[PDB]
Amino acid sequence: GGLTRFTDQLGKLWCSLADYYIRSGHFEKARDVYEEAIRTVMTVRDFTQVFDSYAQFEESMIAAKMETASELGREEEDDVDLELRLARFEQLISRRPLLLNSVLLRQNPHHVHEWHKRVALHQGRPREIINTYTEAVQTVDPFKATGKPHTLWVAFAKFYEDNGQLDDARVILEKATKVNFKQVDDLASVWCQCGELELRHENYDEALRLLRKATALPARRAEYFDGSEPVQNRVYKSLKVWSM
Amino acid sequence: AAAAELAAQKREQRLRKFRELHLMRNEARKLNHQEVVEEDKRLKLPANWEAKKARLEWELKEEEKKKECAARGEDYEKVKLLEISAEDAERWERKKK
Amino acid sequence: SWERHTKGIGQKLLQKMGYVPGRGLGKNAQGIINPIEAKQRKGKGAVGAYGSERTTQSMQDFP
Amino acid sequence: PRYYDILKKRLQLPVWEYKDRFTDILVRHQSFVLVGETGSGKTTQIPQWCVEYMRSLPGPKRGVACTQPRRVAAMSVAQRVADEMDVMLGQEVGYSIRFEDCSSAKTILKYMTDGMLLREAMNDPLLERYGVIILDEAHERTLATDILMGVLKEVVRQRSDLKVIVMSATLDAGKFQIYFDNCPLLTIPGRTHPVEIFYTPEPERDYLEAAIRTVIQIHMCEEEEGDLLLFLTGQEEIDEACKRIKREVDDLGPEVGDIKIIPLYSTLPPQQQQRIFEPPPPKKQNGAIGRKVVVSTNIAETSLTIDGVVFVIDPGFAKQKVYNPRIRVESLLVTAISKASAQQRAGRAGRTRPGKCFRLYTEKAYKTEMQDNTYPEILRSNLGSVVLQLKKLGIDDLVHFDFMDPPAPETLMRALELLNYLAALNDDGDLTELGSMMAEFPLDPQLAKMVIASCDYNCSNEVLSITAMLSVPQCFVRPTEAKKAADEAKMRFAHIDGDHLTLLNVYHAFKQNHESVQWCYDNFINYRSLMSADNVRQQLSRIMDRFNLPRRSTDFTSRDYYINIRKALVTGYFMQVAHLERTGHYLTVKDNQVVQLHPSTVLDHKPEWVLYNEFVLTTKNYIRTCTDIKPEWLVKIAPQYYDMSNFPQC
Amino acid sequence: PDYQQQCHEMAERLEDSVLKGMQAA
Repeated sequence: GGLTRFTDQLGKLWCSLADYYIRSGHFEKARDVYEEAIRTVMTVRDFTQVFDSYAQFEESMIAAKMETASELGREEEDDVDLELRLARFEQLISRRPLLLNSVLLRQNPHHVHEWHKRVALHQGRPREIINTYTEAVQTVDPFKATGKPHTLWVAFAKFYEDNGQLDDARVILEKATKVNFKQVDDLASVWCQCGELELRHENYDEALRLLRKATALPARRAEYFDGSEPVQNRVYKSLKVWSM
Repeated sequence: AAAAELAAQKREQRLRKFRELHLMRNEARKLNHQEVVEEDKRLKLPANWEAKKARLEWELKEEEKKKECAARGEDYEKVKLLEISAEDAERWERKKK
Repeated sequence: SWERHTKGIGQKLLQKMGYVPGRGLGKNAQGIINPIEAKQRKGKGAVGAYGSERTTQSMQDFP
Repeated sequence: PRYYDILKKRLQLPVWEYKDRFTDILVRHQSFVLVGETGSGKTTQIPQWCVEYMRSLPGPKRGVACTQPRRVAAMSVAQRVADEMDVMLGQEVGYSIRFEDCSSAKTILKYMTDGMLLREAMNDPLLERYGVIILDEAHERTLATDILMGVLKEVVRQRSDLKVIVMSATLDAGKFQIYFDNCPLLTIPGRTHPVEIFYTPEPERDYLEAAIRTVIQIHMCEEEEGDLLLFLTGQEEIDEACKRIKREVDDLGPEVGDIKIIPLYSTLPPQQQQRIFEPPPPKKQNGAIGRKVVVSTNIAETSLTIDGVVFVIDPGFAKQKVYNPRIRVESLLVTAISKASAQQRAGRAGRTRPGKCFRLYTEKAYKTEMQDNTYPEILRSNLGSVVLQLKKLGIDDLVHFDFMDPPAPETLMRALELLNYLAALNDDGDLTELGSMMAEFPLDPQLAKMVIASCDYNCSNEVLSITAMLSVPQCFVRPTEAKKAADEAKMRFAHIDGDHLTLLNVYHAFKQNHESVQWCYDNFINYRSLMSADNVRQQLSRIMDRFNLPRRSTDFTSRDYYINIRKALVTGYFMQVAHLERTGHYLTVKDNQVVQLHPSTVLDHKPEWVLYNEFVLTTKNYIRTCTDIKPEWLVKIAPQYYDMSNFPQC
Repeated sequence: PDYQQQCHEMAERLEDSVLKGMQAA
């Protein structure tokens, strides 16, 4: 009830609610509340308070598990219980960059820079990298994007290109062209990357074919500036595409 | 002997891992403090200050292009005239008119 | 006048030591009657820009 | 040989033509005044002849006291006069200053601060250690010197063997003569070379801009070889000026001659203060004159002689201590100087050869607007520390005690009121045992009470550290170019309950990091303030140990640790408290002053009740070094002050 | 700070909570 009433105090209330559950001997329920706190929190300031309190809780139970296993004699499940809590504390600190980045993404899903930083943390783990590109493409509104949305698409295609998955990258570029971005320059830069990819792989006829479709005129003699027209239509005038 | 020694060695490595993560928690405590005070700075700065900074960085990128032309050996004004497409000036005149 | 918000202990202690209200301190009562007031200057202009640099109270007690 | 080369120099000083006349007056008269311009030889030659007098007297060798208002002056001239007597400093010549005593059982000439001889007078009321006492540079009329004049006027009625010498550099000797029972005057004429006095045709609007411009122009256009003296008001203004003068000469290219800028202010270490006696730089190979410019506060206004000065720059300002007793505020303000000061400033030019004084204001303004004499410091200071020292001297009649320029009776009322409510006086006004202990601390009474009373809250180790950090310059070096890095380092030590506990955190971390100079740089901590604070703390603790005051700490894990410190603070500063009114401003207790938290505090929010160490009067009223306090402590720790019958509604 | 006040209060209170918690569990 207080958490609904006192909307600004939440992280402090969670720690006080966890404290109650610690004293109840439901140490697992304390962990339940702290992860629930981490999920609900949307400021780094509150997150720091939850992280530090949870780590101290983790530290105190790890030390307690060390002492009790030595005093009581180590049953195999009891020694494994200690190894789990340490590994949960290892998980906690390693999750902390990802959680920190996620909190900023809770504040602004449009934060393309934090998406790049998320992938930068995911580095070496290809499936996590692939998924977070897909999530970025879904979540980010181009019209609200802080950091331009095509930069996601370029990195998305480049990752598959680095994996040699060129036809998948092409499908990514095809999907990219379907997007009506905030600005024509975003889509134009994609069309450049469509060409430039084929230049690297020397598929020069395909590069020409793509740019022929890119330059291809609307049935109207459309302006470069008319925002009511599809962004794909506007690209036909673009200085970059024609010069390339 | 050895089994209890390994159990103590496992406990010691797990103590050292606990000590390492405790040190990492204190390192995180220092860095989170600095980042939340950096967040505090960002909150105490104007709400538009990063948008102003984004403008200033874009203006500095125009200044970087100016320096690039000067390094190549040409007046940036003359390069820009060579790089302008006339349709932009057309729209400008219509804004005036 | 400030004693309205105290027990009036300041004037009381002075009077027990022989102070007569309105008079200065010292063996020959040569001291000032009212405390020196500070006038904050408006800017960094040099002496003579705004007329006389002295206050009326300062000129009377120590000419 | 060095003594003989010093002897050759000192024999040319103006006073030496009056040595016999000085000795004739000194033996026949008990008190007398000696007037002579700065550089005539007063501080260096007159006490040495008193040592000659005191060595020829029979019996136990009493010392010679020579007061100096300024710590920087007292130390440097003690070093110099040890070199003039061919003895080691701290042997026959020594010094004694607030928080630093360099003396021994051989000391027969001690140059000292006024506020240490007055403190010695609190323990030796007839000043029996000394057979001659010299009140030097007394025209500054400092707060502790004015008290010492009256104390010696008492002692001369009781001690016909004590000689008192009042030394001045101004023509205001008539005040000094009449006050010491119509004593003789020895006037030492100047041997200052001529000083040309220049005025501007109109009054300058920016005296700092005018000061920088005049310094550069003299260096380029004056053909005489000579050092510059720029007078400014204080450290922060000098430091920005030194940065500006550096930039504005560096942009003028390689042709300008080298300028040697040297700051001289009280918070500099002794080794850096001693640098002023170095020779000027040589003339460059292109013929451009090498010059020194000393950019100083009023510490260079008296007691010191910088040889080679030819050009004086006088903006006419200094920082003076001001006290407003109607609102119980003490502050440092920038004020205009007197004509006497401006003549002394100008007479620095004529010291090594003829010279020039550039006054940045019109000649008309000099005639009719500048004050004749500088105001005595007792007329503008909180007398609370002095009344505490006065009551310890056995001076009970504070109303008819012979002050040379008596303080306002209301200001005396405030000093009695402060000490009565602190239980340093009773309700009858007599000095309690608590007051007698407070007077021995070289502190303000609020600081003295706070150290003593903190013993009962089991936190006297921490409060003594706080008081020491408050008795020294502020410890956070905050350079204008480095504010961000300095604040981020400062926030590592910031305590939520406020600045006193933040100073505690800084001091503890300093002592835990083994006084590391590098750690001070890396955390923007003033190493010199901290070493001074450590020096302050180790001597105040020796005063605590002398009065058996128990150095106690509370458990650091206890919630009551910081809370007990906050209660202990109330015992001295309950008068310096402000309440948070409903409209979000603070209102000071009894005097009802609207105040704000000072922008250097760590408090980001406003507690309902705050205790403050210092009131800062500027373009707005600020309170500085603030700490959260609970109002239910006020009525329990200080019921006499917080009696709701007389307390105003706030 | 409002935020940091709860930080200092609960840091001491959590240690008390862990101490009473281990006794209860």
